[PDB]
Amino acid sequence: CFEPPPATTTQTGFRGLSMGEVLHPATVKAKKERDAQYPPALAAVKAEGPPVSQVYKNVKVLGNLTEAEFLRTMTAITEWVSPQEGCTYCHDENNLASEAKYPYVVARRMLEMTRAINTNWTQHVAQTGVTCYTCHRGTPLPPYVRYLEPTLPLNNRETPTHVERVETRSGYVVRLAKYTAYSALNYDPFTMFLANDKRQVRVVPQTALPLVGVSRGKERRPLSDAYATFALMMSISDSLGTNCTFCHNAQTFESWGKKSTPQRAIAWWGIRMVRDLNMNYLAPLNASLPASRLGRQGEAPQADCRTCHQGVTKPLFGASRLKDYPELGPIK
Amino acid sequence: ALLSFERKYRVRGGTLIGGDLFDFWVGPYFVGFFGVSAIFFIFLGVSLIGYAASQGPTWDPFAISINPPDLKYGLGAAPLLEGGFWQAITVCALGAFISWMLREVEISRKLGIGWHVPLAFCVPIFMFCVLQVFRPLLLGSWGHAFPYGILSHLDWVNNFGYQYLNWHYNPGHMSSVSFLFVNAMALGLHGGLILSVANPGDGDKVKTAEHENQYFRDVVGYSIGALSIHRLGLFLASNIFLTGAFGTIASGPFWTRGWPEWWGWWLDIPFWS
Amino acid sequence: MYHGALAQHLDIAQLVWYAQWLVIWTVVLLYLRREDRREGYPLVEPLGLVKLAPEDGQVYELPYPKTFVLPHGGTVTVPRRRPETRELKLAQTDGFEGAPLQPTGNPLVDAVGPASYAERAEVVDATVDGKAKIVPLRVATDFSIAEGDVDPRGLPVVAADGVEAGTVTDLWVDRSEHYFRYLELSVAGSARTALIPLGFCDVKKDKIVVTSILSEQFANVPRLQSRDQITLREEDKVSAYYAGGLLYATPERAESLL
Amino acid sequence: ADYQTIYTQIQARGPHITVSGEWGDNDRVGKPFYSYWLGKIGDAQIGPIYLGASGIAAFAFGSTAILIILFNMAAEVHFDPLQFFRQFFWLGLYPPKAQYGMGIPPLHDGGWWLMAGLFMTLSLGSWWIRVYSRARALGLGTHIAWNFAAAIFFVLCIGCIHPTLVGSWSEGVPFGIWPHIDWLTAFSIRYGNFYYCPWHGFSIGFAYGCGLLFAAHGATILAVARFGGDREIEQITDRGTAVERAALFWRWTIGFNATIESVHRWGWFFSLMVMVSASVGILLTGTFVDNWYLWCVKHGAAPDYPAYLPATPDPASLPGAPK
Ligand code: BCB
Ligand code: BCB
Ligand code: BCB
Ligand SMILES: C/C=C1/c2cc3[nH]c4c(c3C)C(=O)[C@H](C(=O)OC)c4c3nc(cc4[nH]c(cc(n2)[C@@H]1C)c(C(C)=O)c4C)[C@@H](C)[C@@H]3CCC(=O)OC/C=C(/C)CCC[C@H](C)CCC[C@H](C)CCCC(C)C
Ligand SMILES: C/C=C1/c2cc3[nH]c4c(c3C)C(=O)[C@H](C(=O)OC)c4c3nc(cc4[nH]c(cc(n2)[C@@H]1C)c(C(C)=O)c4C)[C@@H](C)[C@@H]3CCC(=O)OC/C=C(\C)CCC[C@H](C)CCC[C@H](C)CCCC(C)C
Ligand SMILES: CC(C)=CCC/C(C)=C/CC/C(C)=C/CC/C(C)=C/CC/C(C)=C/CC/C(C)=C/CC/C(C)=C/CC1=C(C)C(=O)c2ccccc2C1=O
Ligand code: HEC
Ligand code: HEC
Ligand code: HEC
Ligand code: HEC
Ligand SMILES: CC(C)=CCC/C(C)=C/C=C/C(C)=C/C=C/C(C)=C/C=C\C=C(C)\C=C\C=C(/C)CC/C=C(/C)CCCC(C)C
Ligand SMILES: CCCCCCCCCCCC[N+](C)(C)[O-]
Ligand SMILES: CCCCCCCCCCCC[N+](C)(C)[O-]
Ligand SMILES: CCCCCCCCCCCC[N+](C)(C)[O-]
Ligand SMILES: [Fe+2]
Repeated sequence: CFEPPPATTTQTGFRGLSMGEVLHPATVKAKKERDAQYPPALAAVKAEGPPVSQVYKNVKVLGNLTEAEFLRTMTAITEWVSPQEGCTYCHDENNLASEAKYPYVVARRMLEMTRAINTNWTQHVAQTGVTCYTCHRGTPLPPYVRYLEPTLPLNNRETPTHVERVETRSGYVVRLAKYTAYSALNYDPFTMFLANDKRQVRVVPQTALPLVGVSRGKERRPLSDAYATFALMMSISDSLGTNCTFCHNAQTFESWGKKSTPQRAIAWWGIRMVRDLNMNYLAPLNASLPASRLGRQGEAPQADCRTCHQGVTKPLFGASRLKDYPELGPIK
Repeated sequence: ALLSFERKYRVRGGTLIGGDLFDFWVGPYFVGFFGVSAIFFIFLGVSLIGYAASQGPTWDPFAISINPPDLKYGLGAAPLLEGGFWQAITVCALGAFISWMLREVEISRKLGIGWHVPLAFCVPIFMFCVLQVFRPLLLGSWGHAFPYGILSHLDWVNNFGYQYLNWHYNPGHMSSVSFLFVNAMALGLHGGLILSVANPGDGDKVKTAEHENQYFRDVVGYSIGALSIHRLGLFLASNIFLTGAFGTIASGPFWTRGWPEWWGWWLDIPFWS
Repeated sequence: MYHGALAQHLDIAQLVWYAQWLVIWTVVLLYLRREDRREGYPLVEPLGLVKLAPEDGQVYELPYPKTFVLPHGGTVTVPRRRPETRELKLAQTDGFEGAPLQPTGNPLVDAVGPASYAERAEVVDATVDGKAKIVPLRVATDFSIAEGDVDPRGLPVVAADGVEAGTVTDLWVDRSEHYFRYLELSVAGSARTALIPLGFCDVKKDKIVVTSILSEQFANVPRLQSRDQITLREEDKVSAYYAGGLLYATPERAESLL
Repeated sequence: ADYQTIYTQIQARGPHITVSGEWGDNDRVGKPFYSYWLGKIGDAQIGPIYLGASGIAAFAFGSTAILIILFNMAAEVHFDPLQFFRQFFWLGLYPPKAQYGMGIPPLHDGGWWLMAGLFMTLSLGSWWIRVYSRARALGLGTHIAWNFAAAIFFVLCIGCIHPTLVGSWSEGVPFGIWPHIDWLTAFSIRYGNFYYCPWHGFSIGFAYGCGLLFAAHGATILAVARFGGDREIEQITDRGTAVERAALFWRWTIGFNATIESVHRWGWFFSLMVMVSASVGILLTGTFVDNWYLWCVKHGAAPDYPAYLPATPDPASLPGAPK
């Protein structure tokens, strides 16, 4: 039922506004230990010999690297994505240039995606960046992904009950609730807001009085858009392990300036990054994946805020390997 | 000065402290020792509000705000401008409220009536202490308390609720709200009933206790009765805060997640998961 | 263009704000605060001597009279002329306007301070169909004590001093509300009966405790005119007597607790 | 202490009173029975109940509304009876999600909601007639029914009048435990923070005021129960020491006082004004105000605060930023 004291608290607004984080130390510690499993950087190797574009046969992305650099990259990739399966998860034992296993081609696209994240989306990931580990956490299937309908459990490493399974229709409301922090909001914010750029998140008018021509009948956005935005915000909050006041002064949710924290602006860029990743990198992979990875509408698994963050405001508490692996970005 | 029936009741005695020294009226107001302490604390509190407000940006009464300190000052004293005024004003408020309560005790004893009114008035004092003293003690800073301003205190209530994602799902809040609503309904029913009996209209005759009970037996199959609706009314009203206080105290010290998630105790029982 | 906009920075909601305040203050000041003045007004000063014309404020603060048509005949009009006739056994402790009065005699018998009664009708309160409302069980033979509760008939009445003061002979019941309001008791060693309101009675299984008065003080409890019925004024007299005890039963009760 | 103010020490039993009304004396059904434990804190008698046409009509229309809701709730869990009990709080019947305007929505998206709305409204109206007419029948004023009328009016404001005035059924209150709650936040968000709606303020002021008054009034009557203060009708028509003491308690405390009758007018008015104020706020919302916070800013009322963490410009309005 309850969580024993003390609580850790922070301040995110002017004194007396009750803005800030509220954290249970035991929960923070458990997430710290889970995220501390991030393998250390492999020892640096000296750049020696010709570029692997001249040495190897089928290197399209990492061709600028030397042999020792490149094999270091491949050892790191293995540790991050497929430590239990090994090099043979993506490779034929007898022909390392063969693309015959699907994880090879997917991994190539993931290399491009990861490079794009660290080069084009610095507005969100800053100097911290992402590696393969940020999402994958040492398994080929990342633990936190989304289909075009909600699924339980959130962590796909846990085994679903009969009701949790997506085909059991009686469990739909619970599947949806647990994606919106246990609210009864009847909207799936992933498919509405994060799968593509079709919907506007903002719903609050920016005028005191209702403007003539947008304020009556079918001219109006239905109230459902406000429920859906709220549902997105519940989901976002839970995915970062925080609350609304981390980003907003609830006096005016719609206002920027002093009414928002810098974290709100970073989150804004995050919505755009996730849309780019889903539309242009992750959703097209349904062609290259087996049918047992696809969802019930032939969709590839896609990313939300949780995919990287996993209940923490900075993924892996701000741990970085950017300097240790220049080949993952930023690229000049 | 005096109501037509008043003089016979205006006798000496009933005080808790000081005997005859403060046992007198000024206009309609009984004074007593706690009349004197109340005025002291009021004057001091209103002075501190005036002085603090003048050092602030504005004089618009809707926008004035005396705020507690930053969280970093913990349970210590803070510099006057940055939380100390709030601290002093808070002490004066408690002085004034408790004085006001104890004065009502003295007035009750003089009239030979029950102490039920001051008793009832302890409830909102208690709730003020929950918000400003007890909950801030449990979290380790005065900075978690509410600011003194007409509109600013609503911004605090607002953000405090959204700190727990959806405060409507707080079970102590659900109880509190339910008692707020049923109390307001019940006051309307009771007020309406009494007026309906004494004022049937059109020169018709004043009805009776039996009519009162007949009306509610007819409409809902039960009438609690004349004395008991007064007991119930006090119970309903008092429980707005008595139950509410648990939902307030729980948020932060005994629960750090969103309030909807709390209902996992029900939803996630393995039997039906 | 804007829904709700009017000329010169005005809008509809801004006007309704002013109107709402006007409604509230009108109802509060002109209606409710005058309804509040239907008892005890006009106020009494150190001698309101101007017998030939009324002060303007005293007329303005009163509502128009209303007349209640009573259920068993008669009418009552409020507000009305009701000065308190009876001589009060009280003396001014000082010359100041708001100084307390002191009892000159025995305040319980003299009926001053918390011993005071209101000047209600010397009329028996009635049921919906004309019968006396408050009557002892000897008369209300179709009423009974509920199965489970103490029957106090037979039990002794112990006063504040711990002395047995009498024996409970009957309960008086409200026939309109089905609720006991008084116990009747014989005052031991005085050859008389006395009523006590239940609110002054701690009902135990073997005794009735009464902390409001001493045993000796049961002698001077206001007597009723009739044995088997009570008037509204007598109800006030009886109830007030015990209440007076809370402040006056001993000298120490009027003094400070600290 | 007066133990009578806590509970009835000795309960009384006697023949059941029946006050005759101008009609319907035969429509009183059931035989009265008595509860000893209820009788500790109340009147022991339960029943009979009056069972007229308006009451039966109310039960009929209400049950129909309840059944429409429960069926749609059950459909939401594909009729699994166990998941129905589990998820009950989270289930609901929703107004249209799509913008049809005032158009009658399809049954799958809000038509069932509209139906349940109709039958509840007819149920409230039928009960209102019961509340009014029973008063007339027993020769009582209609004060309760006018207070109740304001409560029904408020329901109609949030249920259909506000939707009509802006022209979208999508803005109605869903049926369900958590879903009717969720509406409150969606509505407050849509209209720019309800804390900044003055009529929200007024309603709250009166609602808190009802708390204050019933606590103070209840306590007052209990404090003068020794002198028969509970017998309020005859204390009005013939002032007793109960109400003299009560009046002087308040006069000496706060400088002024009510009468035993007028305090009931105060309470009745406060209760009424919770609902009247709420209704005025909803009628103005969407119709004449779109963002209550910005409206308060326009009229110079909103508080402002320094930045704590840095002020953060809207990224959408930076040059070269994406959509
Ligand atoms: C987004 C934010 C939310 C929120 C956040 C919230 C919080 C954080 C808290 C509440 C609480 C409460 N909320 Mg609430 N809330 C409520 C109702 C309530 C109250 C019943 C309850 C108690 C308030 C209180 O502590 O008063 C306090 C009043 C006091 C202390 C009065 C003190 C009086 C003092 C002794 C005397 C003062 C004297 C004057 C200075 C003298 C001057 C007089 C002049 C005239 C001379 C309703 C009916 C709704 C609706 C309709 O949606 C709602 C929505 C929300 N609440 C939002 C979802 N609410 C409280 C609660 O109990 O929660 C469980 C609480 O802590
Ligand atoms: C847990 C949540 C809380 C809460 C949530 C809340 C909400 C959501 C809303 C209010 C509103 C109000 N609150 Mg508030 N509140 C207030 C006072 C107020 C008033 C400004 C206003 C109307 C209240 C009312 O009529 O009550 C019933 C009492 C009545 C009718 C008697 C008359 C009281 C009188 C109007 C109070 C005036 C107070 C003075 C302006 C302050 C004292 C000044 C000094 C210098 C003498 C006090 C004095 C306190 C204290 C001491 O604890 C308090 C605590 C709380 N409020 C908690 C922090 N309050 C409403 C408002 O309109 O805000 C602007 C409103 O919408
Ligand atoms: C984030 C969301 C917010 C919110 C959103 C909100 C909205 C959207 C509305 C309110 C409204 C109100 N809010 Mg509020 N609110 C309130 C208090 C209040 C109420 C006094 C007031 C009136 C509602 C009412 O009494 O309904 C209870 C009474 C009702 C519903 C009447 C029902 C009577 C009916 C005849 C009963 C019949 C039932 C049948 C027997 C059953 C049949 C059903 C079957 C057939 C299915 C407090 C004290 C607080 C605090 C402390 O923070 C708060 C915060 C918030 N509110 C947040 C700012 N609030 C209302 C208002 O005043 O707006 C201006 C309103 O419309
Ligand atoms: C400030 C003003 C307040 C206010 C005022 C007033 N509110 C009144 C009156 C006034 C004046 C009455 O005259 C009337 C009444 O009659 O009172 C005894 C009534 C009502 N306010 C109810 C509910 C409510 N008020 C709420 C709010 C506010 N109200 C606001 C706060 C809320 C909230 C908070 O959401 C709720 C849920 C119902 C009990 C009732 C309507 C029944 C109905 O419309 O039937 C509709 C038909 C049905 C079939 C529903 C059946 C179930 C209900 C519980 C009825 C069952 C009764 C039946 C007799 C049970 C059998 C018992 C027997 C076997 C022993
Ligand atoms: C469930 C229980 C209910 C309840 C019960 C009862 N309520 C009672 C009694 C009972 C029984 C009385 O016996 C007593 C009284 O006499 O009645 C006329 C009283 C009273 N209820 C008042 C206010 C009230 N009740 C509220 C709530 C409930 N009441 C709940 C609902 C609320 C809100 C907010 O809801 C308000 C505002 C005063 C009018 C009065 C105290 C006067 C005082 O104490 O004088 C002494 C103090 C002063 C005159 C001023 C002090 C100024 C200080 C020093 C400086 C200001 C500091 C302040 C903290 C700044 C805040 C700013 C603000 C914008 C945030
Ligand atoms: C200058 C100086 C040295 C003075 C010394 C003396 C001294 C201590 C003075 C105090 C001065 C101060 C601080 C005065 C302020 C007084 C205050 C707090 C006033 C607040 C008034 C408010 C807003 C009350 C809200 C409640 C309200 C709406 C009440 C209206 C209705 C009334 C009057 C209810 C009280 C009341 C109730 C509740 C009954 O049940 C009852 C039953 C039968 C008869 C009468 C009554 C009755 O009067
Ligand atoms: C999927 C997550 C992979 C794992 C695990 C390993 N490799 Fe890999 N490798 C992968 C890709 C997509 C590519 C193409 C890279 C590009 O820039 O286009 C490669 C490439 C190689 C090569 C070069 C082969 C050639 O073209 O001749 C070598 C020598 C190689 N990989 C070796 C290697 C080893 C030793 C691994 C385990 C420690 C390993 N790889 C893992 C994808 C994946
Ligand atoms: C989140 C932004 C991710 C980052 C960074 C990387 N990957 Fe990824 N990957 C992600 C998703 C959502 C998916 C789809 C789920 C799936 O299992 O297909 C994938 C998929 C892969 C795969 C295929 C795994 C399989 O289906 O068996 C591989 C081989 C893979 N990803 C590798 C990979 C590498 C090498 C990365 C770093 C350069 C990398 N991914 C980053 C999400 C994210
Ligand atoms: C940071 C990680 C955030 C948290 C936590 C919450 N919100 Fe938020 N919100 C955030 C952003 C970046 C945006 C803008 C989205 C865009 O694409 O422009 C929003 C938006 C809102 C809105 C709509 C505001 C408008 O202009 O209409 C609302 C009403 C809102 N947010 C509310 C809200 C609530 C209630 C939250 C806690 C449950 C919450 N947000 C969290 C960033 C972040
Ligand atoms: C991996 C590709 C990510 C996805 C998907 C999302 N975020 Fe993220 N975020 C990521 C990184 C690497 C960082 C940097 C951490 C650092 O040390 O700087 C962030 C940062 C944030 C922040 C700022 C947190 C802070 O300053 O304390 C916020 C508020 C945030 N991210 C929110 C957010 C949201 C709402 C997302 C879904 C739209 C989201 N992020 C996705 C990595 C990734
Ligand atoms: C012309 C025609 C076609 C259009 C107009 C029709 C019309 C007038 C529609 C009006 C609709 C209105 C006023 C809708 C209002 C809806 C509102 C305010 C709903 C509010 C709350 C709903 C709740 C709490 C629903 C709860 C539902 C359940 C618990 C399931 C039902 C079962 C029950 C036992 C009910 C118990 C409710 C409670 C006593 C605990
Ligand atoms: C809008 C409400 C419509 C409900 C119609 C059904 C109620 C019937 C009313 C009968 C009233 C009879 N009467 C006046 C003698 O009580
Ligand atoms: C609870 C919300 C209370 C908000 C009160 C704000 C009302 C502003 C009305 C201002 C009146 C017009 N004018 C000209 C003075 O600005
Ligand atoms: C926000 C709700 C406002 C409610 C206002 C009601 C306050 C009662 C005013 C009592 C005034 C007393 N007196 C003697 C000056 O009339
Ligand atoms: Fe009453």
